[PDB]
Amino acid sequence: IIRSSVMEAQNHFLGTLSIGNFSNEESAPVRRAPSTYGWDIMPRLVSAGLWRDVTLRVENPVTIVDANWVTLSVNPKAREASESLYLQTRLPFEMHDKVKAVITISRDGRQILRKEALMRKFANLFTLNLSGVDAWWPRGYGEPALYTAEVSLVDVTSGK
Amino acid sequence: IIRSSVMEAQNHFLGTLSIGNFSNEESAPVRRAPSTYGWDIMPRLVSAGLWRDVTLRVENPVTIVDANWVTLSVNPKAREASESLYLQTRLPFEMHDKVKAVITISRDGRQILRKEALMRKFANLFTLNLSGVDAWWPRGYGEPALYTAEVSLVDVTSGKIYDTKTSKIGFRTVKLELQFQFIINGEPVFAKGTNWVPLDALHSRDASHVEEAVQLMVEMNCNIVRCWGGNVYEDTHFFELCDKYGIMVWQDFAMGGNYSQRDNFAAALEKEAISVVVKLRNHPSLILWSGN
Amino acid sequence: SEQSLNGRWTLKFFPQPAVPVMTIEGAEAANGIVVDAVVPGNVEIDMEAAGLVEDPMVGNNIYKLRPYEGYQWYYSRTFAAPVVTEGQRLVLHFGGIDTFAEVYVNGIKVGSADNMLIEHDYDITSVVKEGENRLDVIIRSSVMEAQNHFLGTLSIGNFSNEESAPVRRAPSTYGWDIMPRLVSAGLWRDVTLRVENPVTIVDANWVTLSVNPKAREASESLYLQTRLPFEMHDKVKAVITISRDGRQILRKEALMRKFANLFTLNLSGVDAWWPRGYGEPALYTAEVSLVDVTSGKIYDTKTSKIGFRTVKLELDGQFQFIINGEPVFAKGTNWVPLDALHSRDASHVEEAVQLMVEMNCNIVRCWGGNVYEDTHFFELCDKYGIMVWQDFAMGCGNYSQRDNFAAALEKEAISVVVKLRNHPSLILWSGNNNDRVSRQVLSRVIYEFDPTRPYLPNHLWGPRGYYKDPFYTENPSQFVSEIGYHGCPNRETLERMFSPDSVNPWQNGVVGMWNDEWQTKANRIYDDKFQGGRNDLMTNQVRIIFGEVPADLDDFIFASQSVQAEAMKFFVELWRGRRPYRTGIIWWNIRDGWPLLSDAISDYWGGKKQAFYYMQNVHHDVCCLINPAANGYMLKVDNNTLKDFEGVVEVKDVASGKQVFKGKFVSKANQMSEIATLPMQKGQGMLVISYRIEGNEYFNHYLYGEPPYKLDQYRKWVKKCGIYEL
Repeated sequence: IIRSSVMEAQNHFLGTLSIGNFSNEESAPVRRAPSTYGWDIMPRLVSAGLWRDVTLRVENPVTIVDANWVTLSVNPKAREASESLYLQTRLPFEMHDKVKAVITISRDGRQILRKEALMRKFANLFTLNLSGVDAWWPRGYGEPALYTAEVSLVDVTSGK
Repeated sequence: IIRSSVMEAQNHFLGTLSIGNFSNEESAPVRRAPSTYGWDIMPRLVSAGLWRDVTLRVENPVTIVDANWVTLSVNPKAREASESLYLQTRLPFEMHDKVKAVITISRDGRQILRKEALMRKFANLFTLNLSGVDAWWPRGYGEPALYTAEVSLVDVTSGKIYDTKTSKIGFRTVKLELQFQFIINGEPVFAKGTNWVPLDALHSRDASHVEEAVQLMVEMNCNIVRCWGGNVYEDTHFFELCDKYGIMVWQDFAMGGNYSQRDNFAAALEKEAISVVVKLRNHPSLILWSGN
Repeated sequence: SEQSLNGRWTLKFFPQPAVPVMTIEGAEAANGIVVDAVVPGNVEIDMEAAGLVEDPMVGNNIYKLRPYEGYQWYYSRTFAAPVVTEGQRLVLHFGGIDTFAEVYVNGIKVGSADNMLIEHDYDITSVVKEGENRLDVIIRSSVMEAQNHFLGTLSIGNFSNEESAPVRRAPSTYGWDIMPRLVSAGLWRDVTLRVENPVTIVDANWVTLSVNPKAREASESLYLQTRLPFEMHDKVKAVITISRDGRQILRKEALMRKFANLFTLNLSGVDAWWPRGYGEPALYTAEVSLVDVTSGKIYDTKTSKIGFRTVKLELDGQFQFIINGEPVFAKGTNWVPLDALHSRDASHVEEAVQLMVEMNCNIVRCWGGNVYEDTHFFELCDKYGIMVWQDFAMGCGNYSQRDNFAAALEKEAISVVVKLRNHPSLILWSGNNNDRVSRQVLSRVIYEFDPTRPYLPNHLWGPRGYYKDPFYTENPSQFVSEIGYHGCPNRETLERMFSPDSVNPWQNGVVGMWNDEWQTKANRIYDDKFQGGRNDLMTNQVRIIFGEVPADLDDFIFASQSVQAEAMKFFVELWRGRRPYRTGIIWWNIRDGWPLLSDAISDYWGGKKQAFYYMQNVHHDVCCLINPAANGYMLKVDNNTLKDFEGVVEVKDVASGKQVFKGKFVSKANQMSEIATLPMQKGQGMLVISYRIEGNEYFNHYLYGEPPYKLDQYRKWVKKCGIYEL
């Protein structure tokens, strides 16, 4: 059950600086795209609705909450790089020491690197020192080299 | 049902810097005038009660929430000035595009400017470029020129007036040059005036002292007054008289003298500071806020 | 009246289900095991007494406690509700709940605890009843509580565990290189019942405004906050008494007109508090009472021992402490956990402080990886004149910038600061650049609740190579706060903490390879098998000084403890010898908190390594020592007092017996004085330093030459020097 976005603005008292800008005063207290209220390059079409996918997801008690990949360093000449993985998971205590993280860097099915490590705590940092990997470049300055990075939480006994 | 102000202070644990000052420790965690607990120029009389008016108000669905008048620029020689109106209203969506804002700047019945605009959103900035208007000065440097500013919300079909807000504003600019100096309308002014203290330990009688007490400053030829932070905030009539008589107002917040750095006191003070600023930011006599 | 709820309780424990148990009903309905428990205590102590776990101090038994990190703990007991008069208050005081618990009194929840490091007081006046009452505490898994939070990138990958970052517990309990992983749980400090009067003292905050030692005067401020019913206003008086041994110094009476008051007390005939060496640790009993003006009935009384001193952190680790106007040279140790099961900390405090008194430390840094020590620790430091540098409880990592963590840290900081701000020994708070925690939350608490002490928003470990390398000898830090060197513990400790087949360290008899139990005692946090690592510091530092690692265990202990003793003594002589530029050295550390292999100089069971005795001889108020010079050496005497002294010094070569120097010296107060240049000796050997001051003999030494030395020759030089045992 969706309400009127425009009428929501009147639940707030605006400060002086929020009045008189090219952005609409209706947009100041709400978290919506400002151009929806009208702009010199967009029509006023406030609209409403479920504008992106709606899904149902089934998760296990052991699940990956977030996989954060970070480049510490890159050496394009040596075709090397150091990539960190900041991994956060949900992990029932009975699953501590009984689950492992399986980390794979690959390129078109060819495995570049595989690292496995036992999950002894819910959050971990894994640093990967990679060889034979090309750097990512914007157009003109080189090739936009990409690599498939995969992480899985695998039971050490059943392989689940 | 009012309870004891003194006993309320024992619901707070005080920091060291709030213990041992001139203002009472009972004053540190409560939003009251510190002078009610006693000072060297005021007795100890905490008191209680409904010390200002109690009214019942009926508002239409279309009503003016706030009319904020701001002097953008002023040209005393050419008798010109740019004034801004930051208008916020309650506006049912059915009344969108069906109400207009009517703005009238007048003086002694003589219309200076009239502007109409269709209300398409609840909040708007209107800019007025006025001609044939004089600037507002403190005493000595010019006349305390005032103009009536009126804003009304009118049904575009029936002409029904849903709300009207009226006040007297002054066209003036104020700057502080920083051990400082005030700059009114681009001219450095010399300040000479008194510190305003509580008009009465029983503050419900303050409103009856205002007229005669401001006259004292008029006969004195004060051009500035500093409202002391140990006192309450004065009501609207005090600032209206300071507008009429060209007396600049230095407004302290109601501090006394160090206070809590924690979240609860900061939320109570922000609530008060927003209420007082919105109430008084349209008076040309007001020139400076101070943390005190 | 205070009534102790300590003693025998009932403890039921069980694995924590996916939905944590939080109600009395859920606790009694769960499948678990019931055993008797002792309060204060730790759940592993009760379990070991019940024969359910094995001694975690021995072998690899620490790893067997791992499953209990996912358990819940249900404490239970009954008490007799005290008599309460109209207006009085009944308070249930917890000195330490570890950690996330729901507290119930007579089926009514009275509080939700969530901080291991501070007290928790609950007003239970209206929920108690006549006859037997019921106290039930239901603790949850601390480790699992971490998964209720989403961590920022900075909180992942540090030496401190990711499980520690969102929770307010001692970081070292999750495992450290000097502490075992032993999360534990329980009521680890006192549980008491307190009756308060409607007229009571909330807080008594003693602040020293000024001190005049020569005139024996001081100005003390009393910031008093009280609860006072209004019909008690102008009818109660405060009775402020400052005394020493019964002899009174001040009696001031003031009529209580408001609930909070600042009383300024200008005192005469009072001596100032000083750290060790710089004077006496003069303390005075400060007593404040609320007394009825008519009946003389005393409603409350707060008594403590205060000290009159001023502290200023003078920046130029480029800083020096200014105590009572004099620049003091700090020498002391870092203070680490006293026990992995912190309910036994109170039983160790007195003997552990005695280690520092005999060492002659004038300062101690309470490491942020540990809990905050209780009041008795600071009372002893006040009594023995040991300055206390207190970290807030955060180890080696980065923390959340969000509101919920800031609120929990603020509440903790207000609690501990108000608790400790009246101890004269306390001299500094430390947060341990855009960080909200260390540059806003903690600094705002010190700003409002302790403007009298400096707040600090240096550490020489590094490669840990030869102790004479320029990493140490040319570090320009005037004040160092961490520096240490490995030393193998005494044989008697090795035989007590290792299995019989694991006392000898060498895996498969290969010198340099450690068996699995020694690896566990590294400490190793998780049971993960590997060779090398932290233990290799012992063999690497032995090989640098003596060429090779001895295979015989006794020879290895002596070689390792000799390298630690020479290195640590060298660091202290290097900072004492380069005054006035060097302002202080806080070394690491004096005592283990668990039977382990470490860089401490005395183990958990009180076994002092050779470093303790070497250090003791370079920690005197006035110490003669030798520092290397351009060509040759330099005999110096360092004075860490405000008094001049005179003496005679003699330096001889131990092997040949030749005299190198003999003469008289004056040691001017609070400075380093150069006595004489000493000519370059040939080859390797040891010089003995003998000096006499006020009819008392003192001994030091200097090892000359360059490594590697021969172990048996160095052992001959020590025995012929006659100072230390072997």
